[PDB]
Amino acid sequence: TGSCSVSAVRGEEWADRFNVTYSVSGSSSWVVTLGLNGGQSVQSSWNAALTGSSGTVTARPNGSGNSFGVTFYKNGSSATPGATCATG
Repeated sequence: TGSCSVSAVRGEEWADRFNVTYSVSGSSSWVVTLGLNGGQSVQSSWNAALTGSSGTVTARPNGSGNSFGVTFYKNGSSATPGATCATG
């Protein structure tokens, strides 16, 4: 019983790539696992550090930001990724 608190909402997108915004309540304990759709990749991010660039990208603590933005390449990907934060 100690999962992280976060939610994935559509974020700022553009055309060939889109950026989603994830809000968090803890942050200091970043350990979410991003589950892309085996195709997109993190092109950039801010308000937090990421670990990986295709498959499982976990967030990391680097200051004090619970909300971080992440870009995702489409190149044929129309599904939005989501941040995981549960124990199971």
